[PDB]
Amino acid sequence: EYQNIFSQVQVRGPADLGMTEDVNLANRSGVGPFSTLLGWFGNAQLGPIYLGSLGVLSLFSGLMWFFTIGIWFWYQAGWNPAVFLRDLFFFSLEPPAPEYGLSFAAPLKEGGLWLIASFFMFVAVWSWWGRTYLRAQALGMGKHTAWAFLSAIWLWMVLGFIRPILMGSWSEAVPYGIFSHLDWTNNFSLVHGNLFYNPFHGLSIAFLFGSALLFAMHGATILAVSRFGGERELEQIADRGTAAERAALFVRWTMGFNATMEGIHRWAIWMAVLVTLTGGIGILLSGTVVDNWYVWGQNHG
Amino acid sequence: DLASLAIYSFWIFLAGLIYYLQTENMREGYPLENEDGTPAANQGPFPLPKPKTFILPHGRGTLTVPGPESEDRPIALARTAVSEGFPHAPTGDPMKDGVGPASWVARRDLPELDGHGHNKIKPMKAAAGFHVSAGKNPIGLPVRGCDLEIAGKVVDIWVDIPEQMARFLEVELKDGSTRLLPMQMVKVQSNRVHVNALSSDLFAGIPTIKSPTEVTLLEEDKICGYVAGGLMYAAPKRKS
Amino acid sequence: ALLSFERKYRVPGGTLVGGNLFDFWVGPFYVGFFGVATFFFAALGIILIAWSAVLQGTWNPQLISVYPPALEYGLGGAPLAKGGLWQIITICATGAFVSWALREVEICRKLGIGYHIPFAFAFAILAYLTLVLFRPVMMGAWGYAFPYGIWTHLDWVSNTGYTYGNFHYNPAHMIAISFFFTNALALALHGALVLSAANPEKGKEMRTPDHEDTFFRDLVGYSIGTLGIHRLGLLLSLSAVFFSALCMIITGTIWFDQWVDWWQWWVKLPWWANIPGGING
Ligand code: BCL
Ligand code: BCL
Ligand code: BCL
Ligand SMILES: CC[C@H]1c2cc3[nH]c4c(c3C)C(=O)[C@H](C(=O)OC)c4c3nc(cc4[nH]c(cc(n2)[C@@H]1C)c(C(C)=O)c4C)[C@@H](C)[C@@H]3CCC(=O)OC/C=C(\C)CCC[C@H](C)CCC[C@H](C)CCCC(C)C
Ligand SMILES: COC(C)(C)C/C=C/C(C)=C/C=C/C(C)=C/C=C/C(C)=C/C=C\C=C(C)\C=C\C=C(/C)CC/C=C(\C)CCC=C(C)C
Ligand SMILES: CCCCCCCCCCCC[N+](C)(C)[O-]
Ligand SMILES: CCCCCCCCCCCC[N+](C)(C)[O-]
Ligand SMILES: CCCCCCCCCCCC[N+](C)(C)[O-]
Ligand SMILES: [Cl-]
Ligand SMILES: [Fe+3]
Repeated sequence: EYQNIFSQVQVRGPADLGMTEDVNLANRSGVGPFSTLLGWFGNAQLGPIYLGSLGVLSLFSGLMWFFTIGIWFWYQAGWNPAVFLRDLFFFSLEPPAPEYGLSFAAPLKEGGLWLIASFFMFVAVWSWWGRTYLRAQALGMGKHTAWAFLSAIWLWMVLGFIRPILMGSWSEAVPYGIFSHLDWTNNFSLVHGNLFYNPFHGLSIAFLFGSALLFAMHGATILAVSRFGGERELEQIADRGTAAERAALFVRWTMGFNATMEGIHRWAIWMAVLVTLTGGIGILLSGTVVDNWYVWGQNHG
Repeated sequence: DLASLAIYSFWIFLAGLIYYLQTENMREGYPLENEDGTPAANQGPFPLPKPKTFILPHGRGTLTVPGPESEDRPIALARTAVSEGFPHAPTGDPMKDGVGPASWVARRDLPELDGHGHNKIKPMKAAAGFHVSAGKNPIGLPVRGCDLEIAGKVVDIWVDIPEQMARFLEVELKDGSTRLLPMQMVKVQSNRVHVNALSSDLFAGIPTIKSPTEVTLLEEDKICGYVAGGLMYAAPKRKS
Repeated sequence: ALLSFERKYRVPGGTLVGGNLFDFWVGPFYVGFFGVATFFFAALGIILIAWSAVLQGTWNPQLISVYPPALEYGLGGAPLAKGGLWQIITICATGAFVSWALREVEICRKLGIGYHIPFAFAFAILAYLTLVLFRPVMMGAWGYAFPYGIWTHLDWVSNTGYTYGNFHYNPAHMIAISFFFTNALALALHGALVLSAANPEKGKEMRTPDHEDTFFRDLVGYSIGTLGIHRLGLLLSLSAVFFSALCMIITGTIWFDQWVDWWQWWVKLPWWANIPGGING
């Protein structure tokens, strides 16, 4: 039996320059190479990519954020490359001390650099968001990717921006470091009386686990019916075939409810966006409204 | 307090969302029917959604769902019991008749088109610049059935031009005619393609396509349904 | 009742045990021999949980908790009231989960489709058995397993994790969290992409897979494609559960000290272990 996890044969044609629609073709690169390695799992073609004003702006910003953090890591390493390599996970770029409040007057070596890098990150991400919206506009597509992306931006905006402002100090924000952002997370829960009692944490965990259940089921199913062309989902929405019927009857005979080809993708987008949506509310309320989730849960509210 | 208000607000929102989601997944296959085809009395807790309309590209009209459902083909089955809930026996050849795991849906007798209006799937001999770039080229290999007998040889690969993947093997049978075999149901080996689903005598029965340079969405379903159905219906001829 | 298109698929056959004995439906539900087995194990487990509630003295769902035997029972049996019920219920739960997987195989055979779904479900059964069977056996007591209770199963997570310091430092935990995070991201993109094409700007015609591949290429420079995205979702989530089971099968068995201290192998590597400055010495 053949499972369809990897391809048995790879075929190749001329590079696909892609659909035009209202895209400004002046801003498409040349095609990259073809990857036979990628070709075993998915598509072999790399490129082209679209780079406009927002794309350069976002990419230059994001690099400046990355470099600002890495410059600081080199300073902590005394510019010794062996120290840099050894302690890479232990370096950390922390926010200003609580004393500086929400002020931008903190010295570079004691938080001001964190503010520079956060500013570059702020620009980088919001540019990228506008880019996901405008790439969809040019192709005539719905804005589902931009709105779903907004759900991740919300949790990120809550952690590094909105909650620090409501708390009144930048020190509440997350530091830039491998192990240090892990410590910050652990600390956050202890200080708020165990996040396991935050009902939004609990729902967030449900949607995260649920997202794994769902993609497992959806991907397994489409592979199970790929013998009937199942992965060609748009045409199966326009013109239901036996792949879509058998995928539905699996779900019906197994657990008793119905799933269309389009419908299953609405479950998919919502299961996923709900992770970070509920997550952001749980953080936003921590320390601003609720001091101790254990205490709060004892009055059930 | 404000956090209890937020968590009540959310549970109500989630109830509405689940409702919206359940009714969105009712846009195909409803209303429910009894096994004789008349509408079932109990159609469930949620109602049907207001219909939506897809504008299909390339001038192929619209689709509105939910909308009138018809199999648009005969179903050669019969009841095996006097009450609801039991299987329906084939009254003929389930593979010839297209029931059970051999089922096909009566889709459009048109080919799927790519974003430019050209046929999505083309045999490689007519797809300019397309070649096998990795893996074993199956073209020229003999095709073996589950009865370990040789039914034909591969004479082409039918490829998805926009997605650049192989979709069908085109097999020539001992009598000079060809059939399509789904890529997802063959095993390409060093010196043969092996087909588990079909025994060698069942290859002539694979449905045939009407023009040799294109395949319609209907023929794709008949071919794929037939080949998959051999897993159940050709088991009296499978060996290890 | 039946979906409008369903009758032609409700044929005899495909069963693994029983022949045509249990080859029937109840409403939408296929039954089969493993449908009956699932119902039997589930019914038995429920009764045993209600009995556990009687001995514990409460009926509140937020308070019911079935605990494993104490640590001193090792891997033996324990009296019902003090860990015996957990042991039987654990057997029942395994029966119900495995019967569920096998009933799915039966549904797959009738439908003529592949076996990917039950195969994927076996990874979740595997993570459960790591927690209640493999890890306790290797550590020598059922008591290292988790209790069946809405909130008490959460307490076990907190206590078990903090036994090793901040559990964030388990390197297999780190990898498992990445797959979980990447899975959710890929699920959002996959759902967003199909819907944005099925549901274009108002009054526009439905887009094509070409528009989907064009979009991802314009955005990040690469599109994995419509078959690859489903391969990816399967692999991402199966991987996440695999590394979850792994991160726990090694905790308390081959590594039992604080997980942060494991990382000193990197820091103490002989070429840089004594260069001064930085964070470490
Ligand atoms: C996975 C790693 C940890 C773990 C850590 C956590 C953490 C951390 C959290 C949960 C949460 C939950 N966990 Mg737990 N939990 C584990 C093992 C389990 C097992 C099991 C293996 O048998 C089960 C059945 C549950 C069940 C549950 C629910 C009470 C809750 C929501 C689950 C969910 O959405 O899943 C995703 C699945 C879906 C979206 C599909 C539908 C699943 C339904 C809702 C499950 C209902 C089960 C029911 C309440 C109990 C069944 C009882 C019998 C039928 C009588 N956990 C192990 C020990 N679990 C969250 C919570 O809120 O807890 C209070 C939470 O914060
Ligand atoms: C000791 C630790 C605490 C704890 C502390 C916290 C804290 C603190 C938080 C969570 C949060 C979460 N926790 Mg908890 N958590 C604990 C126990 C658990 C357990 C468990 C024991 O089994 C589980 C399963 C979870 C699960 C979860 C998730 C559901 C949730 C994060 C969602 C997400 O996708 O974030 C990952 C996604 C993001 C961070 C969004 C990022 C979006 C941005 C825009 C991306 C930009 C990328 C940038 C440009 C760089 C790019 C690089 C290159 C381009 C490649 N926690 C215990 C109780 N947990 C979060 C939450 O929402 O809580 C309510 C949170 O803040
Ligand atoms: C203080 C707590 C510690 C901690 C301690 C632990 C401990 C302890 C464990 C984990 C484990 C996990 N943690 Mg950790 N963890 C922490 C912080 C985090 C954070 C975070 C943002 O900080 C995240 C994202 C995670 C993430 C995760 C995952 C990698 C993993 C849980 C998934 C899993 O095993 O599924 C596997 C899925 C299952 C077990 C579910 C199986 C379902 C069964 C098969 C069928 C269910 C049927 C049901 C009964 C039917 C219901 C009835 C209906 C009516 C049908 N942890 C902190 C630092 N973490 C767990 C793990 O890896 O377990 C293997 C684990 O044991
Ligand atoms: C491997 C990837 C992810 C995955 C995948 C997955 N799950 C699956 C499938 C797949 C592919 C199915 O085919 C199957 C299904 O049919 O889903 C609709 C299933 C499913 N995954 C489910 C749940 C589930 N999956 C989870 C996780 C995951 N599922 C992984 C993250 C979780 C988590 C994260 O906690 C849960 C709770 C079910 C909805 C379903 C399996 C249903 C089933 O087995 O039914 C038979 C059992 C019963 C009817 C009840 C038996 C009752 C017992 C006898 C007594 C109770 C014992 C129990 C231990 C008590 C514990 C309660 C406390 C912890 C609170
Ligand atoms: C190879 O060496 C060189 C020097 C070449 C490059 C090296 C680079 C290295 C080593 C990079 C390392 C990077 C690391 C480890 C990054 C880790 C980042 C992590 C873990 C981040 C985690 C969370 C971050 C969050 C939540 C950030 C949120 C930020 C915001 C929401 C921005 C808010 C904006 C602020 C505060 C400023 C707003 C100000 C104005 C004026 C508008
Ligand atoms: C980091 C994105 C994932 C891989 C895509 C890399 C960029 C693709 C564009 C390559 C084309 C540029 N060039 C010079 C080859 O023409
Ligand atoms: C788990 C690995 C992730 C997949 C990434 C690409 C893997 C390449 C697989 C090649 C195998 C194909 N082959 C040679 C067996 O035919
Ligand atoms: C759209 C999918 C619906 C899944 C919702 C499942 C809810 C399970 C979690 C409820 C219990 C968590 N908590 C803490 C809020 O009680
Ligand atoms: Cl694996
Ligand atoms: Fe899909």
